[PDB]
Amino acid sequence: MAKWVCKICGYIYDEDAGDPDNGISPGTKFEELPDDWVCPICGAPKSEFEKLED
Ligand SMILES: [Fe+3]
Repeated sequence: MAKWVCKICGYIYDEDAGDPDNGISPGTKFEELPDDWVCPICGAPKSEFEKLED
């Protein structure tokens, strides 16, 4: 699945991994993350992520 980078801190949201410690099971697409999910490292909103693809 896809990877998305936090443009602030460099954390990668990997859809295959999810973010279980913050309520997100593996295989959750970025677009399916709750509106108030934030970068687990720096707190940036979803607006500050970019999909890693061309
Ligand atoms: Fe971040």
